Parts: sequence; C-alpha cells; structure tokens
Amino acid sequence: VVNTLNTNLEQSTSNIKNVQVKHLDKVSVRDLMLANALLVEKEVLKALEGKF
Amino acid sequence: MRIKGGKQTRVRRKKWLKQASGSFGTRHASYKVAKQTVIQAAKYAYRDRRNKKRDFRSLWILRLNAALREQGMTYSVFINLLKKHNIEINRKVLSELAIKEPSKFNLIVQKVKS
Amino acid sequence: MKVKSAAKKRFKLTKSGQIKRKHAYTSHLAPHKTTKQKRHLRKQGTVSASDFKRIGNLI
Amino acid sequence: LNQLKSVPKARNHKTKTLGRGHGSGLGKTSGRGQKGQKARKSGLTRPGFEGGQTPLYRRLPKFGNARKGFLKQEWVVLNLNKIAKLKLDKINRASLIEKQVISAKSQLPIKLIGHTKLEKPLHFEVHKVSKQALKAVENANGSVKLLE
RNA sequence: AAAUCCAGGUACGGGUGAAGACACCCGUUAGGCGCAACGGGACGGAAAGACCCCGUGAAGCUUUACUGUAGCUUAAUAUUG
RNA sequence: UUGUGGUAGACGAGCGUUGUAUUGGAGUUGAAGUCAAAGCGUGAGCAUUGGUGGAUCCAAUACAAGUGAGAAUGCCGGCA
RNA sequence: AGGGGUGAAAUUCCAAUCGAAAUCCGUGAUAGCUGGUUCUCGUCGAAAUAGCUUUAAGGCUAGCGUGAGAUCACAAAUAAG
RNA sequence: GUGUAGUGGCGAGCGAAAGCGGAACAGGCCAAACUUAUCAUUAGAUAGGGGUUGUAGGGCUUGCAAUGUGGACUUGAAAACGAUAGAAGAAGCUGUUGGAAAGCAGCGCGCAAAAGGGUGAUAGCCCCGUAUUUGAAAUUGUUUUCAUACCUAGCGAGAUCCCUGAGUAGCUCGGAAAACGUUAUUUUGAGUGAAUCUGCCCAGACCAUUGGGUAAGCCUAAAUACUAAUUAGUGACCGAUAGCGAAACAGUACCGUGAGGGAAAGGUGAAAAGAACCCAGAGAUGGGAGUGAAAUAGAUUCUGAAACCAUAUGCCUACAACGUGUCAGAGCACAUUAAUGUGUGAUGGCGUGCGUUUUGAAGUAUGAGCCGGCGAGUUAUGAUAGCAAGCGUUAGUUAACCAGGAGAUGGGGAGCUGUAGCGAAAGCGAGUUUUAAAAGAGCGUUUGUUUGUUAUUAUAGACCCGAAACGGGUUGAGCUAGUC
Ligand SMILES: [Mg+2]
Ligand SMILES: [Mg+2]
Ligand SMILES: [Mg+2]
Ligand SMILES: [Mg+2]
Ligand SMILES: [Mg+2]
Repeated sequence: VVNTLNTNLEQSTSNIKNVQVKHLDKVSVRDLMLANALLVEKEVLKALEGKF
Repeated sequence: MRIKGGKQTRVRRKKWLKQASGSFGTRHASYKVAKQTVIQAAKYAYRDRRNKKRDFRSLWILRLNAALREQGMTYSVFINLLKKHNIEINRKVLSELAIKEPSKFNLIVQKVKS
Repeated sequence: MKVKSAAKKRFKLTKSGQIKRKHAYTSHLAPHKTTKQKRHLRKQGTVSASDFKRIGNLI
Repeated sequence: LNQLKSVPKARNHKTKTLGRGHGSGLGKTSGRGQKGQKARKSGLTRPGFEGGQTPLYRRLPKFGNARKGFLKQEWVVLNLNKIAKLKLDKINRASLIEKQVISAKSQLPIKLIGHTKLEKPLHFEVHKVSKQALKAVENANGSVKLLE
C-alpha cells in the first residue's frame, strides 16, 4: 500500500501473480483481508488515522 | 447458469430398481413398476411384522393344546393351573418347546396338580 | 404501486393507524330517518378491524 | 478474517420453494389450494374487491376538499420540548443554517411552538409565536422578536 | 404393417362393493402350450359427447331490444350576382 | 414428566446439483463418467474394491442459481 | 378476391378445408374451465357453515388451522351445590 | 418533486407543470420604415445599402469614440497525434514411471514478458506471441499553429416624424394536442374579423389595479436514441434435445400452386503407419498377419447406461385359481464390502397397483405402451410484516452525476422518512374539531432510520399447457361457379 504511487515498484510485481501494489484509496475490505501479509508505508498512517 | 443433472436421477432410480430384485417379469426392469412394487412390498412388510407375532402365539397355543390333550386336560384349564395355583410366569412358547424335549414337560403338567 | 384514487378521497389516515371515514346514509333521504339517527351519523368514525387489512394495503 | 471460512450470525431463512415435491411440503398444489380461481394463474382479483357486493369505498361518501387545487403552505417549526437540547442563543435563520436544522437554500417562514418550560434565556427571531409559548419564553427572562 | 397397451402367471356360481366384478368373501371346476373358427364379455378399440346442462364463452341470423352509422331526404350558411 | 396417525395448509432443520471465490489436496503408479458387488447412515443420500475409460477432479466455509421429475391424450429420439 | 366474389338458390363453390377461405402479425389474446406442477425429516392440524354477491363450479369478510407475542388469576375448561 | 395538485360511468384506471440537484451551453439572420440604380418606371418589380428589437428597439437630424475581439465559418502552408501491412522481442539441463514427460524429483536461470495457443500427458526458459521499444512510399481521420476571405463592436443630443411580420390574434359551429373525458393555454374543417407603444397578449371563466413578455418570418452544434457493420476483449453465458432456425454447402433438403411453413446429425489416432500378404467366399466382409502404446482405437470410428433381442453355469416349474409380493419354511448349489451370509424357493398364513379428481374409486371413471433426455412459482421497480446488522436523540440517509481496474469506494444533502397533532379549510398548538360551552365525546399529549435476508402482495404474459375466436396486412379463380 502506497500513498504516492511509485513507478519503480509497480513495474516490478506486475509479472508476479501473487503480489500487488495499491494506492491507499484503492484498498477494499476484501482486497485487504485477503492479503495475509502486507507492507504499509510509513506515510499513510497519518492519512489513515484521519479516515478512522 | 444451466444445470442438467442426469447423474442424480439415474442413481436414485438405480437404488429403487436394486431394491426390487427377484421380482417377476418387468418388475425388476422398468423403474415405474419397480417403485410401485417396492412400496407395496414394504406395506406388506409393515403389516406382516405384526401379523407374525399375531400368528406365532396362535401356533404355540395350538401345539400346547395338542400336548395337553394327551394327558387328560385342556389348554383352557391349564392356564388357570398356572396363574392361580403355583403362580408361574413360564412363557407360552417355552412350555411348548418343552415337549420337543419331553419328560421334563410332564413334570410341569403334573406339578400343577396340587 | 399507485394509490387507489377512489380510496384516498374517502379514508383520511390519522396518527397510529386508525383509518378515519365518514358515515353513510347522509346524502339523500332526510325524512325516512330520525333526528337521533341523523345526528349520530354526522360524526365521523373509524373502520372495523376486519376491513383494516383490506384498506391499509389499499393506501 | 479468513475468507476461507466467512460466517454470519443469522440471516438465511426458510426459502419456501413451491413446486419441488411433497417431502418439503408446498408441493403439487404449491399452497394455492384446490381448483379455485386463486388456484389458476393470476388469481387474486383487484385489491379492493368484494365480488359484486358494492365495496367499502364505493359504499362510503367522499371527503370534501375545500381549498381545491392548492397546496397547504408549509411551515418550518421550532418546538420548545426539543430546542432546549439544542445549545444556542439568538435563534434565527442565520444560525439555524449552521446548526443544519434548516437549509440555506430555503426561503421558508419560521414558527415557534410548544409549552414545555425552558431554563436558560433564548432570543428568538421568528414569524409566529404561540400565546403560551411566548409566555414560557418570557418567563425565562428572554425575549421574542416577531419578524414581519 | 396397423390401431391398442398401468405390470400380469388374465375360470365359473351366489353374495358384497362407487350400487352389473378375472382378482374381494364363501363354494365350485380346471394338466402345460398351440392351430382353424365364432363373437357373448373384458361397461372392447377408434372420437376430451353432436344430445342436456354450466361458463357473466364464441360465431351466424333476426327485429317496433339499445346505442351509433354508410346511404337517401330537408333547412341555414360559403361558393354568389 | 407429558407426548410422537394425518390430506389441504402454517412453521422449523436439512441432503444433493452447477459455477465463482479464497484455503488444503489427489491424478497416465490412471481423473471424471459407466456397469457389477454378499457395505455405512433416521431420510434426502454417502463411501470401499475390481473390469472398462484415457484427463481432469475431491473435501471444508461463504456466495449465485436455467437447481432436484413417474404422470400434463406432454415434446424429441430409440425400442417392444 | 374474402365485413368480398359467384350463385337456374343447396348456406352451393371460392386450390382435398367455407354460417363466412389460406398463411403472417397484434400475440405468450383471455379462459371464475380441465390437466400438470419435480428432494427429505420433524412439530401442529382444519373446513365442506352463516351474510352478501348478474352470485350459486367462483369472490370478500366472519367462523375453524398455524406461527410470533401478551394476559398467568378475577380469563378458559372439568365435576358437585 | 409523487404516485402529489388534479382528472375519471369520480369505477377500472390515468398522471403532470412549477421548484430543486445535475450532463452539456451559442445564439444568429430576414421582412418593413429610409436611401440607391433600372425596368412603355402606371412597380405594386429586379439587384444594392441599411436594419433586427423589450430595463423597448431601429430608421430620420447632429456629434464623440472605434480599429479591435469574435465565431454557428472559405482557402492555402507547416506541425503533432493516430487508423490501414509489419521489425527486434530475455531465460534449461539431468534422472524415474513412461509409447511420448512438458508432469514428479534434483540443481539452476530470466522478467516492464507467470495474458494466450500449439508441441505424443499439466511447460515461466521448445516454438509462436505477450510486456516493452519501434517504423509508412500511398490513402485517410482529429487537433493545433500562421496567413487568408464573408459576417460581426460603443457612449450621447433632438421629438405629436415613420416602421416594428393581416384573411393574422380573436368571436362563433363542430373536433383534438395537452396530465385533464374539452377548459384557461395550444392547434383547426366551416363563417365572420381588429388594433398599432396612451398599443397587443399573458398571470385556469371574467373585469379593474399591479407585474411579466412583444406573436402572426427563418436558422442552429453540444448533452440524447440506436448498432446489421470494422478492430481489441470480456463473461459466477450455452456447450450438439442447449446456444441464433443454422457448429456441416441452412433458410439447404422437404411440404405447399402461392404468400408462407421449415428440420436432423459433430469427435479414429499425437501422426494413416487407412489395416500390403494368407485362408474361406462370387463379393462386400470375416478370421490370422502387419503398423501402432491399445485394433474391446479399424473407418459401424471418443466415452457407450436403460428400455430392448439373443447365449450360458446354479435353483424352481407341466392338479394349478395367481395386483404376482411379503412373513414363515424345506431341500438344492455356491462362498462374501465376514456377515446371526449368498441365489433360487416345493409348501402354510396374508394380500383388490400409482398419480388425478371426488362425499367415497381396486375401479365397469379417467392419464401413462416401455426407456432416456427436455419441461412448469423467476425477474425489474415499489408496499407491508418478521429476523439480523450499522447508526442514533435536533437523528438516519443518499439518488442522478463526476473521478475510478467495464471495481469496493470518495465527492455529491437536491430530496425521503421520523421530530405535533387536530381540522374539509383559513387557522390554533400539547392542544385541537364539533359546540353558546373553556363541559361531554372524537383524535392526540414520542419511540427512530438505512440496508441485508425471507414470507405475502401490486403493474408487467407473471406457475405451466390448452381454445373456438377478434382485428390488420398480404397470397390465391391452374379444381369448381359465373361471364368474355
Ligand atoms: Mg389439479
Ligand atoms: Mg368403447
Ligand atoms: Mg388570474
Ligand atoms: Mg407426485
Ligand atoms: Mg374411456
């Protein structure tokens, strides 16, 4: 999960069928409770706390 | 979405047909007749599972009457001679089987003479 | 589901159910009835609970 | 929460399938009875119908609509039994827009109403005040201005 | 080839029965299986009874039944002095 | 302790099918389907072995339905 | 050439069909009327009456079934007085 | 907004216009006054200038400021981005079962490519592609830039000057569009018929006051509806009784004079290596051989149930009344999903099928010859009720629409329900209607909302099948009737 949507990252992991990168506003309940492992970037916490 | 399902129908009909084997003619071939005959057979099973204990008691009565009639008294008098005097709960079959192993039965029929 | 037009013009609906209605026998023949009957029928009244089902879904 | 096993608490109720045999009940007749008009396709005649007998609505006389062709002039209303729970002084449209009870795009006149006593003073700016509502507001050593 | 056909190993008398029975009840008679015949029965087969009745069913026809109308005729007005 | 016949009919709990989703997993050392067998269940239904067959499929929890056939002088095909 | 035709008149004939042809379309016409309506187990269990009905083979409401909830004592039953 | 105001044999039913939130947004030009040139100028006509309307405008007399935006738009030039063929386009070997391994297993490897298809069985690395980066002589599309025409520009002063769409607006008779079953408004087949800015029309018959707008002439992109077609692709869509009627030479064959009606059926194997040769036979064909993993894959060609027809071990049956089975039970013959076992069953007791509809059917009442397949309470949009969940006492809640992976969702408060009722209504207000009555009675003096799921219900064919028929368009006088 990313806030600024970096392009080096999503250039990778696109050929990987397992994994996927998403901007914060594009994670759903299913897309998140399916993760089973995730990597949050340190920024989005400030955003997330605001959204509750 | 479309569902055909020819497996389940054939399996069910196969069970019904397998129930009726040893049936005359087409009764074991066509399913429509096999189901009728299985239903009817189970009705007869339910009725006979009661009629047979209705009838076996009668048979025991008959083969006890015959045994007592060769000693000098009747079955309709023997039952008194079990209940009122020498109160016995000997069953109505075993007093029958005791003739097939006799001379232990004569002990009964002369015991109640007291 | 359109409200029956010839009903919404005869059954005003009050608070908490209790459909309201006017009484019949008040339009035509005065002398054949009595004064007691006439002033009993002027006052409006509720609908019997038997017809409440037929009318509530009719509105 | 393990989509491989996702469960509710209770919402999956007895689905009355009407035409799939007798063991489930609701079978060949399917609950439609035996051989009536309702049994056939599209029974259930017109909602208000007593079958020839003049129906209740036809039997009863019609309510009269005096002010014909008009619409009742709506009022925005400020009852006193609840407005105490609302914390505000100097009541008017300019603040009722802020407290969201009224809307800015609403050129609608304001009425005041209600008998219940209120503790603190409130200064209302409204179009109509009841006699005893005005009395109640003034006993709280407040005021009411009646806009014209 | 055909129409027919719930499965059939498909007797008779008296009685009973949704009221006239191959099967039910109580008696009676009868080895298994064909072939040529004949038609009593299986309320045989072919036809969702043509008669009768019912449906707020159809169509055709009638008339001083109702409502309308093509036509025929009469008057005002325009064409027009 | 009191009960447990039952059409119309109300109510409850359930089996099976087809597919989607994620989770486990079996398969040319032979998958489904198909027949056969002297199994297991309170029922819908479910396994085990073998012959055939020659590539997909099974279980658990949800979800969605062209979802469950003995009758319609039913339709189509076959056969008496 | 069909709410027409033709008729030495019979309701004749109009492509094996004619009290108003044939096929296509509105059209999946409508049918209070027949027939059919597909898996299981458990719990409970009726009516076939009254009133009205251009209604009487149908319909509405009451009566009788079931499910959810309250009334739990003065309500409802069963015996004696 | 609302299923509202209304309209309706006030029955069935029908159903707006405002207002509000939004997608998109542009408004231009003639006729006539006046003037010009010419028509035997009897013009009342032809071609120009000029001018376009409402806080009224324009023309007529007189001045100031203007050189410019602007497009509903003409020709050229240049450029960009596309459409129509295509080019490059990374990475693997070993072992076992095996007919063939690409599986399984060992050790690696590449990635802006683990979308897809084929390759003897399931491949990221065998191939063809894909991601990516690219490229057009010729034809074509959209946009942009520069020049290029035609159209287009503003603030004042004077005064009874003139113009401002005639068989027109109205009025009457018959009808209709509009939500309205004829009614303001709008249209018209017949008849009549005005006025000219102190004007004309309008604000549900009508008049006055107030206020709004200027008909009777023309033109107009955008948002909107639809997709047989071209290209790329998708599917909790069908998978040969399905799905288009049609997977194949299907609107074919076939029926009918004609309009018109109108089908069924596909799969060898990885590859023909399509089965040379031999025996029987006239021959098809069959049986060996041969190829092949298998010929029980053989051209009848994937699998190959059932009804159905034949063969056979085991048991029973030729004095026996039978809805054909069941409960007992001998003898006989075998031996299992190891079980108080299996197949048959001389002989005793007992025994009038299944659905349907009916007061009641074994029924001399009806449906089904048998097997297999197909086949009948769903869906959209709203109403009420039950259950569960979120949110809550000035609460709850979004619709359209916009951005988005043909997504959850974010924005979007316009509206919806509830928060005060009563009354026919103005109105009053925890009270209110009736009433002289402040008595009495009626009704009220708080228990929400949005979704999920289920039952019932409404409008749509609304469980399925079933008419005789009704109306509209066409095709038929090659038989038959008449006439020529
Ligand atoms: Mg029926
Ligand atoms: Mg006959
Ligand atoms: Mg007015
Ligand atoms: Mg049935
Ligand atoms: Mg008959």
